[PDB]
Amino acid sequence: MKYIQTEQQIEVPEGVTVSIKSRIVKVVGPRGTLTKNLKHIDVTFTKVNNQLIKVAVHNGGRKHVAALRTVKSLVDNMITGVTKGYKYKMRYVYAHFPINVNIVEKDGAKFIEVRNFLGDKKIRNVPVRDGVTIEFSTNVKDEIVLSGNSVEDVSQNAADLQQICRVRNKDIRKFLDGIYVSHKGFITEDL
Amino acid sequence: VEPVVVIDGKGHLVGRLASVVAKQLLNGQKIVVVRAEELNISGEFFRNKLKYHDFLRKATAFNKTRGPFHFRAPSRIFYKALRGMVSHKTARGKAALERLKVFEGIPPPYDKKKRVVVPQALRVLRLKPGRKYTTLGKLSTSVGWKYEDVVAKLEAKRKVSSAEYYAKKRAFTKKVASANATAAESDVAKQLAALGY
Amino acid sequence: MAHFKEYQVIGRRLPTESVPEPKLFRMRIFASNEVIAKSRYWYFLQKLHKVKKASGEIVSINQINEAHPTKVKNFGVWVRYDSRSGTHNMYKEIRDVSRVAAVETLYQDMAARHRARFRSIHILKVAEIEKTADVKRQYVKQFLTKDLKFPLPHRVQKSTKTFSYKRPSTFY
Amino acid sequence: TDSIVKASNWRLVEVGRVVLIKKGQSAGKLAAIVEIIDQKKVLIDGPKAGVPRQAINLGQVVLTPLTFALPRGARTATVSKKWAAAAVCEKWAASSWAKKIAQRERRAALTDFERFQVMVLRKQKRYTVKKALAKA
Amino acid sequence: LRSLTTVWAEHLSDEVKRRFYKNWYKSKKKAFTKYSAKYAQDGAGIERELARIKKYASVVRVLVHTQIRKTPLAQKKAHLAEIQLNGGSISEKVDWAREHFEKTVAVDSVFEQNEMIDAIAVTKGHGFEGVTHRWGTKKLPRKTHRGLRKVACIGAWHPAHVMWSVARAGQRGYHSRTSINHKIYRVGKGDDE
RNA sequence: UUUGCUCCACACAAUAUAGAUGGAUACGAAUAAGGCGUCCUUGUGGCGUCGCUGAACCAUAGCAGGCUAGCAACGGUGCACUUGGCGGAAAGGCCUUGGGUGCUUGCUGGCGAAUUGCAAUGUCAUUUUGCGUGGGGAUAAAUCAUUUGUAUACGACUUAGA
RNA sequence: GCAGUCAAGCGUUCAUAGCGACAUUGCUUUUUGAUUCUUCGAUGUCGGCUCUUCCUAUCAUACCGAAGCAGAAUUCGGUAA
RNA sequence: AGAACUGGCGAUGCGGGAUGAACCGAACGUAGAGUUAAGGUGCCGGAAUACACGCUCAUCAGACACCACAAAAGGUGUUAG
RNA sequence: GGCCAGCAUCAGUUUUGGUGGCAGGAUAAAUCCAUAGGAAUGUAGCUUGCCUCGGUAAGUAUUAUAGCCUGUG
Ligand SMILES: [Mg+2]
Ligand SMILES: [Mg+2]
Ligand SMILES: [Mg+2]
Ligand SMILES: [Mg+2]
Ligand SMILES: [Mg+2]
Ligand SMILES: [Mg+2]
Ligand SMILES: [Mg+2]
Ligand SMILES: [Mg+2]
Ligand SMILES: [Mg+2]
Ligand SMILES: [Mg+2]
Ligand SMILES: [Mg+2]
Ligand SMILES: [Mg+2]
Ligand SMILES: [Mg+2]
Ligand SMILES: [Mg+2]
Ligand SMILES: [Mg+2]
Ligand SMILES: [Mg+2]
Ligand SMILES: [Mg+2]
Ligand SMILES: [Mg+2]
Ligand SMILES: [Mg+2]
Ligand SMILES: [Mg+2]
Ligand SMILES: [Mg+2]
Ligand SMILES: [Mg+2]
Ligand SMILES: [Mg+2]
Ligand SMILES: [Mg+2]
Ligand SMILES: [Mg+2]
Ligand SMILES: [Mg+2]
Ligand SMILES: [Mg+2]
Ligand SMILES: [Mg+2]
Ligand SMILES: [Mg+2]
Ligand SMILES: [Mg+2]
Ligand SMILES: [Mg+2]
Ligand SMILES: [Mg+2]
Repeated sequence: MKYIQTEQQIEVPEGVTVSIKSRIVKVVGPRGTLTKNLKHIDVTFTKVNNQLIKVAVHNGGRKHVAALRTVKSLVDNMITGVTKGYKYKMRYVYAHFPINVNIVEKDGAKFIEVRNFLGDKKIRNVPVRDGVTIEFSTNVKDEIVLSGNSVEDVSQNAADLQQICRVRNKDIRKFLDGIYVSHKGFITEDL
Repeated sequence: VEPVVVIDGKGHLVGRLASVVAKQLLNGQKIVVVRAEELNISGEFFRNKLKYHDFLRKATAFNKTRGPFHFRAPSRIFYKALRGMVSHKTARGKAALERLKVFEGIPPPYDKKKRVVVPQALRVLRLKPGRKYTTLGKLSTSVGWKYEDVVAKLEAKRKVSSAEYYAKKRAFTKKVASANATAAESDVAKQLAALGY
Repeated sequence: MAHFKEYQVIGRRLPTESVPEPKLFRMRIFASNEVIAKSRYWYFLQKLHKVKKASGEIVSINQINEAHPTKVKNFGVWVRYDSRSGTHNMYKEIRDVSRVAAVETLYQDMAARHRARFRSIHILKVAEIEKTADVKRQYVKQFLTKDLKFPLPHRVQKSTKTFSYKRPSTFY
Repeated sequence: TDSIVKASNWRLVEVGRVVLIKKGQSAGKLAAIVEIIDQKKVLIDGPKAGVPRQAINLGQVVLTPLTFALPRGARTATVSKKWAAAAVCEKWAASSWAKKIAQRERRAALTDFERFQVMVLRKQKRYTVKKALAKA
Repeated sequence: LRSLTTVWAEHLSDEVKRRFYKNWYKSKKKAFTKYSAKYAQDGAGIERELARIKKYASVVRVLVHTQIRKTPLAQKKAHLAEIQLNGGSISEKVDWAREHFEKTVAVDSVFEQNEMIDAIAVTKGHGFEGVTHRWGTKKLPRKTHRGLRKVACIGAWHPAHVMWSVARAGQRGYHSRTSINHKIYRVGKGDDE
């Protein structure tokens, strides 16, 4: 029924200055700098004080208002991702064949290379996205760890690998072989 | 109003550009349209992709040559929207169609000539903000138009020279506004004011 | 049915030697002219008493003008409207400056949301909502907040000639 | 490193927003938004300009960037007392917008003779300015 | 793609010159005689066209011709053709082309051994051919009146037009074909016993 | 085959014309944002300002725009030249230098205009062609027939021939 | 002839994995009927051969989601001509 | 396929429904000016890319009587009750 | 006076403007003025609690340093 004004706060922390002209957003914190293009969403940002920003929708419909929060959230994860950072934890599972995962390169590359999945002679290669680093985690068995500033770039490089490992032609309950996302969290600790 | 009218295609809705372009030629107004690859159709890319494929399957069964002809170039996608609005099998219609040229990009002579805009076809003026739309160049390269990259290459070069041009021009009308300032407060200037100028 | 007027319409029940001076019933009727309003009056009286226009008489017809035509008022409305599958009562709220303006956009609303042509709707009651927070419907409540303001973003200016030499600006 | 977020600063529908009527009996008269009926209609009063108190569709009027303290729902006299007190007119009179309106209103009244004089003058202004444009 | 210039060598063999004529024996053989005069003055415009290529010219091809007198054939008319230069740097391509005017290029600089190559050529012609051999159509039965190398049904009743797909007696052969993946087993030399 | 062809120059002659009648007057990009001016720390920066339509801008006076004088300016513009530079998307057009020369309504003068009779588009554009003249420039091919057979029903194709 | 909806039942247990009564809503025009509009101064019957093209309510092949899918096999379904 | 009352077509053009015996409008001497009907006014194409309030976004949207078809049954799409 | 026009004054038909005088009605309804009461999307003041020296907020508070609403004339 056309809501005349509804808004959302975007909080800003001590090490971060976010700069939005047109709807292009830049966020620069301690961990790096990220940029994301909101031109498609039709909302008004407002600075208030250096730690606070509002996003508003005037005379919106449901679908329009419903995209307000997902703008707030989308910038937040740029803010936390530039302060704390994002770390996605994955842990292999196989019931017979030991899935064997390395990091490989051709022409600057950085691919994730999965061998012997369910005994496959086939070699799966997921590429490493930019701004995301993969470190096989010492002290825990069959763990890969993807870290970076961009949630969407890590969580995607996460699910990219989990999906190279899908199983065909077998009951996929009884055959659980794969690489799955075991934990989602930040980089900086105590949090 | 003017012998030839050059229309920047960029930012216009195809059927509402075609609609006014059609009536202008029928009234004897020459028109050339530039940058037809920056033309817009309402609705998301997929819709007008399917819509083009519906068009694409119509052909004469016994000989696909006599059948409907499918032109992939954004200008020709436009010239088809236009021709349907002109009775093009009359002599009067062929007449009017000949006052038309449609172009991808802004080739010579038209580049240094001024191009104008059609507010009742302007996409940003008509579509409700938040509707989804299509760009002709995307759609055409989808259906086999070969030349999107070459056009975009040439354009971005042409676009850079025209910025040199403009830069000089804004720098010359800086002086013209300066010399216009000394003349202000004089008798000539004060009298012209009263007369509206 | 048109731009509306409101009509006090008074009619009675033709006199008989055995029953002179019958009972005199009034209705307020929204109509575009006084000919519809009288037809409309008789339409409802035959729905309530035993009378028809033949056996009865219209005693008087008077237009009622809005008492405070420049004061913004919150109206609750009460409507009975036939739909395709069955008939239903309703209550809507309308914010406007006159009962006549109110009835106008009611009928417009019933046509747009519920596809109800003029023949289907009955106006049951229209009355001024006196205290606020007797406003019960959220699309009106929106407009009663203190120190209300809104922008009108993406302004579109009607062009007076087929060509423009600038490029529009929706700024405002 | 400050934050630096834009503005996108709009003229606003609100009490005391002065508004230039475009179509109808008034049409070019200023007037003020008194109360606010919905997203489209508003209640306006023009007393110094002559415009009657009325509801009006917003698209029939353009918002000026001019404002003054007015009580919501203020009646006509109140509107008039506050409007003069705020010096609305000379404020609008002084704006480039209204100067442009007044300018083309003059150009429209020009007698053919005056038209011939505007020409002779522009010829002279052109002579000394095109000169000034070669001396630095 | 559009060609914006052709720079030619100064001297031009009678083998190539013969290709520019339908009747050589009668003709004055005036071909390219005003063009050779462009070399006379200091080189001049020959440079500016060559120069224009380098400035512009997304692509460079080289005109070559066969030496057909070096062949057993009877026909003296040589074969001229364009061959795209794929070696680097548009400015280096025309440089290479300029350097080779009137000079000779040999096969061993194009094809090595065991190379997969394609052959473009015009198929041997058979002229007018019945529907049977031309399309590989089933011979009709022996009892059939009015002849058996044919197609029984030229089409259904509707569409009531015989159709572009149906096989029909026509020309056979003399077609352009691009045939690929032909390995080079030997690259010979003429001066070699 | 009766002195032909071509480019430039003007001339007479024709034949046209989908429709001259002051000027098609060049950024780009965004539109829930921008243009411009200014400043600096050269930025997604500070500050100022503008829009709300080209209703503008430029041009516009002079026999359809005649013949003439002068002053103030040193500016404007037309023309043919000459210096240097740019443009290949269909560049075939844009800029710059320097002399010459015409006009200038920037301002002030002398003369002319009638009878085209109270209106009658009152003829001022640009198409192609042809015919002489003389200012540059150039002196071929194709087809038939004959011939090959890498071709072919006939045409066509492919060869060869001072 | 093909396809739904309700879901009593079937399926060791379990309405809907796969099925489905009593009902009921439809689609299709390679069934057969009903009709008698066109053709009786004539539109050459059945089938096969030959050849083309189209439909999809997909038999196979591509990639998928279900399963009363351990594997193997199969079944149901989707995008698909 | 067969009756009833009226009105039509047949025997009839004209405007409209693109098209069409029967629908809508209106019935015809030859013409001029005006006004209309049914139906229309983005362009085809004469005539508002008129004004106003809502609704609708469809990976086979929808678009005006007769009329050139769609149903049960469903939707945490959205709207108003 | 052969043909054709132009203008002027008129006649018939018609189209499109400007403008003057009146009649109705709740003898329009409003605004406006007077007056009586009133409330809140509560104006001034006052209180209170944080708060960069006054601004906020939540309380009182019905004209005060804004105003509105309703009746009657
Ligand atoms: Mg499976
Ligand atoms: Mg299996
Ligand atoms: Mg060249
Ligand atoms: Mg044979
Ligand atoms: Mg064979
Ligand atoms: Mg036989
Ligand atoms: Mg056969
Ligand atoms: Mg800068
Ligand atoms: Mg700035
Ligand atoms: Mg010069
Ligand atoms: Mg002059
Ligand atoms: Mg079960
Ligand atoms: Mg059981
Ligand atoms: Mg059971
Ligand atoms: Mg028969
Ligand atoms: Mg017959
Ligand atoms: Mg026969
Ligand atoms: Mg037959
Ligand atoms: Mg089970
Ligand atoms: Mg009838
Ligand atoms: Mg009969
Ligand atoms: Mg009849
Ligand atoms: Mg009739
Ligand atoms: Mg129809
Ligand atoms: Mg009809
Ligand atoms: Mg009827
Ligand atoms: Mg058409
Ligand atoms: Mg029209
Ligand atoms: Mg309908
Ligand atoms: Mg109906
Ligand atoms: Mg629903
Ligand atoms: Mg008269």
